[PDB]
Amino acid sequence: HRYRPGTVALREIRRYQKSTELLIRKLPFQRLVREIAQDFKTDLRFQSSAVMALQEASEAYLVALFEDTNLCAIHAKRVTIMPKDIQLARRIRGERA
Amino acid sequence: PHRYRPGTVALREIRRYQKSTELLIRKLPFQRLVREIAQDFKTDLRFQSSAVMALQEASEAYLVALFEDTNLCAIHAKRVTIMPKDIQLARRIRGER
Amino acid sequence: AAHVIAEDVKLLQFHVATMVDNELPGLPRAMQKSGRPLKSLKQRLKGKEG
Amino acid sequence: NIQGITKPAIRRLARRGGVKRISGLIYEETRGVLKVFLENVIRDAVTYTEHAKRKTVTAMDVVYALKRQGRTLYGFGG
Amino acid sequence: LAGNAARDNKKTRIIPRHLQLAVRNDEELNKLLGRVTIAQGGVLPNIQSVLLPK
DNA sequence: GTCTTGTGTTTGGTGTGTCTGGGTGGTGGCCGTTTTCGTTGTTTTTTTCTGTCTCGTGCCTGGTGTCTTGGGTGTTTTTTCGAAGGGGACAGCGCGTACGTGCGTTTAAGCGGTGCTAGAGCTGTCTACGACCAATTGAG
DNA sequence: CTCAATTGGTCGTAGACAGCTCTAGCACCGCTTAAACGCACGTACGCGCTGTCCCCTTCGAAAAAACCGCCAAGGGGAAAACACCCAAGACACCAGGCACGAGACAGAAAAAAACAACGAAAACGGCCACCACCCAGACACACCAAACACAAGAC
Repeated sequence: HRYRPGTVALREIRRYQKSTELLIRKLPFQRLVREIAQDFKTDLRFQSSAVMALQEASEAYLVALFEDTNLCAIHAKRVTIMPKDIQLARRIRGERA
Repeated sequence: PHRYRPGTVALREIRRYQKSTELLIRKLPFQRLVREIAQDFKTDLRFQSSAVMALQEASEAYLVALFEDTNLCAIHAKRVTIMPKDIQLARRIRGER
Repeated sequence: AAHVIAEDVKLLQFHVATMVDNELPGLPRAMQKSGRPLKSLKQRLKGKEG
Repeated sequence: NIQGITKPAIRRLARRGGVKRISGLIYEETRGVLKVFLENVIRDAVTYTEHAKRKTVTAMDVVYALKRQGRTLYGFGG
Repeated sequence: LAGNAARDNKKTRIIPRHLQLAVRNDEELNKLLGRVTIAQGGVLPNIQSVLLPK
């Protein structure tokens, strides 16, 4: 049969809040990191542990941002989070000016 | 007779107070409140008038910032202004309790 | 007036189509305003007695 | 590179974030915000690395950058 | 920045108004001082366009 | 199908270690010239005041438009769409009573004038204390 | 296995700490009136919704085509109403500027208090010797990093 759209979503939320491993693929993140750092300094090296620490901080930051954004959407009474939600979120956090 | 339409005066007021910088709370009420709260922590504390005024400046600027965030929460579906749900939201986005 | 020109061309489209097919689906059948529907060029040759 | 943060990866994160329904526009927004984030963090980390005269960015450099940013991370030494 | 704000306020003495205006008008000073509260600074004049009459 | 996985291994860059030693900053005394604070004079800000600007509410003159109307000639089988299911985003417009503008009354905030006092902070005396040290031990 | 933890002791001074006052923060009255309250009122924007828009689908709905031959002879009606004026006009609803209510504020005088200038005390800031240990640099290891390659697999 067909699962009514949105019924697997909650299941996935339940899984991914149960799970705790990192959710971005390790090498692609690492390469994005090396790229960004190259812009600041050439011939840089990273400890693997340092890259994993960056990924941890980045993911946990993003998770908290998504949480806040979701709350904004709910305040919009929207199930669907939107860029305007992220903007409002960060704005209230005072990240973006 | 004469009557400004709704919010005409309110806008004029906002313009006014954003032009000015005085304390918006009446001082002596605030001072009494501070004394009351402190009494809950410790009896027989003397407050430098300057220390009071400092607490007042902080409280006012903090609440004004909070109102700013709250009014930013108004934004969706061209909804207008602020309700306690908005306050609660903004505070939680800040991570305040 | 770009407003009205749209309606003018819509009505021209109605007349020209009804010249060659009176029996459009949904569109009002062109008529001699006293009742009788207009025999379009399709109808001149459409079926039996074409 | 940036698109290496795949749509499924961002979905997975937002699901961990409890997001039920996602506008596709969220993916590029997430990439932009994550880029800004990394930018700041890495800039601080390299600035420690530069001060240490190192070429290797260490885990401690990242920790100290996050400690500055108000993002204190436990797991790699304090 | 604060002296320029004072000048355009047509005042010779920089007062906390002007310090706050300067600090918030420059985005970079605002980032350096984003958590700071300035006594008697008030706010930048800013009304959300939603609020303005059409 | 994809080119990430992450194990497996390669090899050498560079990080960190240890060793040397003299450049450096700290310590100390000493001088001195700078800084702070107290007093006096003034110029800029603020207050009360006049007044005129100005923009809002909406009054007012009367204009741009309109729509009434006297007179009327003529204005059963086959295809394929494109529905519906399954769900949100949003939202136009209705409803309605919340809270804005007002006003009249009541309050007590503010001024400020005056009294009091206690403990903030200063200064002076003593030594409990933490730093340094040599000699000692075993916990990580 | 070893050097960071440990001890008894001295030093000398941090700060206990006790006194001392007089700062300024406590109460207090009391008159003024800005602001608070409260009430009326209403209109606008917080509530509501189902209109509908989006992804994917089939599939059943409208569409639309077809449905003796031909042949005879009635007896209707073809509106013409009323569209759409033409046209002339008085009629709104529309300008828009009148006009000044009420506020804002601009310009002025005046008061005053902020703050500029002058003089005084003193401790901080600088000069010098001199100290030594810190940190630079050198020389070295080695390991952890990049890198290559493959597996299986996340997309």
